[PDB]
Amino acid sequence: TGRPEWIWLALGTALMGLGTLYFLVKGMGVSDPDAKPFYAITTLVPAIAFTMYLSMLLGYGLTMVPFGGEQNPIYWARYADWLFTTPLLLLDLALLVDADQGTILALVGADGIMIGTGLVGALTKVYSYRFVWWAISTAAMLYILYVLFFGFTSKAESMRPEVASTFKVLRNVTVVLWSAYPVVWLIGSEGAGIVPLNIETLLFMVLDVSAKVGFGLILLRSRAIFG
Ligand SMILES: *C/C=C(C)/C=C/C=C(C)/C=C/C1=C(C)CCCC1(C)C
Repeated sequence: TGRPEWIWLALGTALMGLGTLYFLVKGMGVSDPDAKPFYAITTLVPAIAFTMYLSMLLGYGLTMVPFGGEQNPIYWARYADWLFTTPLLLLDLALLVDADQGTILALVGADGIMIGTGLVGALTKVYSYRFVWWAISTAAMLYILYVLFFGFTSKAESMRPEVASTFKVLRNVTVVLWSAYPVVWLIGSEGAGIVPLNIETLLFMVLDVSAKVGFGLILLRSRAIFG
C-alpha cells in the first residue's frame, strides 16, 4: 500500500528484532538461575513487539473506524502488543523490589483495564465517547505510575544501593515514556487527528523501542539482576 508510515514500521521491526536477539543470546549464556526470570521476561518484550510490528508492516493490525465524518485508520495491532508487553515490563520492576503478590496482581489488572478501555475507545464510532474511554484508560495508567513511584520506590529501599539505584532509573524511564502515550493518542489519529498518521507512528516507535529495548539494556546490563 506504500502508506506514508511503513518506514517507521520497518524500523521498529528492525530495532525490536535486534534487541530481541541480543537479549536472547545474552540471557541463554547466563548460568545464574535467579537471573533467568529477568532475561526471559525482558527478551519476551522485544519479541512480541517485533511480531506485531512485522504484521502491521505487512498490512495487518489495521482497521478503518468511522467518526468525525471521516473513515479513520486505526492500527489496533498496537493493543495486541501492549496487552502483553506492558504488564511484563511491570513484572520486571515488581521482581526487582521484592514486590508483594497482591501488588503485582493489582498492577497487572489496572494495566489490563488501561489497554482494554484503550482499544475500545480507539474503536468507538461516537467521537466524543472515544475520549470517554481514553479518559478511563489514562486514569488506570496514573494508578500504575502512582504505585511505581510511591510504593515500589519505597520497597527498593530494603535492597542494596545497587538494586535501589537500578530501579530508580527504570522507574524514571518508565514514568517519562508511559506518560507520553496518552498525549500521543489524544492529538493523533485515535483522537483529534491533529498529528498525521505518519508522524504518530514515528512517535510510537521511539517510545515503544525506548521503553522496551532501552529498558531491557539498562536492566540486563546492571548487576542488580543477580538476586
Ligand atoms: C512497550 C510498550 C509500552 C511500555 C507501552 C506503554 C503504553 C502506555 C502507557 C499506553 C497508554 C494509553 C493511555 C494512557 C490512554 C490511551 C490509549 C493508550 C493505550 C495509548
